[PDB]
This record gives sequence, C-alpha cells and structure tokens, in this order.
Amino acid sequence: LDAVRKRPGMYIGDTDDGTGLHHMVFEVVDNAIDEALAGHCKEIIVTIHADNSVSVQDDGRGIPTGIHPEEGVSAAEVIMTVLGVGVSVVNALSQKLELVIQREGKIHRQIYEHGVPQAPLAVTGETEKTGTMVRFWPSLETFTNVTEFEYEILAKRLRELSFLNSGVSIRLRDKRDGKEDHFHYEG
Ligand SMILES: O=C(O)c1cc2ccccc2o1
Repeated sequence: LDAVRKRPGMYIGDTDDGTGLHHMVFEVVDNAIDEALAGHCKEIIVTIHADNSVSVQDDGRGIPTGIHPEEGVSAAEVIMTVLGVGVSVVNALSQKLELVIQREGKIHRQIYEHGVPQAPLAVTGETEKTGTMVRFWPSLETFTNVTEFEYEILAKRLRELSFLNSGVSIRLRDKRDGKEDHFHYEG
C-alpha cells in the first residue's frame, strides 16, 4: 500500500492526463458490476459530487463485515487495504474514502485517509436494505493537471458497460450541473 503511493502510474495509469483519475471511478464501478454478474445487484448509481468526489452505490449483498480470522479486522477493511487492479489502489490514492455497507439488518460505516482507516468498521444504524456505497476524494498530491471529473468520459464507459450487463440499471448523476443519464439495457 505504500509502493502504490510512490509509483501510482504503474497501478492506476497516467496521473497527469486524467486517465488515471477516471480509472479510479471505473475500478470502483467494477466492484459493483462483479455483484451484478453474480446476480445480486440490479441497480448501480454513480454520482459526481460538487466537492470533487465520486460515489458509487450498488444494491448487492454488501461487502462482508465480519472479522477476518487471519487479519484480525473486518473483511471489508481487508478488501480496502490489501493488494482490474483492486479497490485498495483507489483507497491508497484517495486522500479520503467513505465506505457505507448495508448488510444483515445493520448499516456499517468507515472512513479512510490515504488508505489508512480512521477507526474500525462501525455499526451506525439499522436497515431493511442491502448494498455497498463507496465515496472517494482523489488526492491532489497524486493527480495533477487534470483534476476535474468529466461527465462524458464516465457516460461513454457506463453506457458501454450496460450492454455487457443485461437487466442492470446504471444511473449517472452530476451534482455540479444536474446532468443525469440512465443506461438500462434489457436484451
Ligand atoms: O455474501 C458474500 O459472500 C459477498 C458479498 C460480496 C460483495 C463484494 C465482494 C465480495 C462479496 O462476497
């Protein structure tokens, strides 16, 4: 997790032309699409926030929250902090990352900063629903020159993804200007 911070282009792509930056999104989206291909997730929402963060929400099972017997911390944290390339790469290159899991009746929440958990995964409330929400703020120490997310890049890729994932609702939302798209292919 520190080799990643020192040579990020190897892991994420060009950190100066926007390629790496948008691949951060797609790596999180991949995690959600994995749940859809296994048949558990029917809806994904990608949101570009106005504070330079992107969130990806899915309605799958939720990342397992029980304690990993080998590692001694929640399985979710194990996924976020141990070496597509992996969601831990995104976590490593994010100055902040918010993880919210809905699973087994309980809402779980955890905050990271540069891949380092600020506290253990914690139960915060109760929920009928299930799914994973990941919201990340890319680090401007890593990402240079191109520092804004670009709607059309995200839209083009997500549209491309809908065709490979039948019956999966993929919504893109931009809170900067209200733009909104919905890719839902059913063939
Ligand atoms: O219920 C499970 O075994 C489960 C849910 C899930 C979500 C993301 C990654 C792995 C996962 O495993």
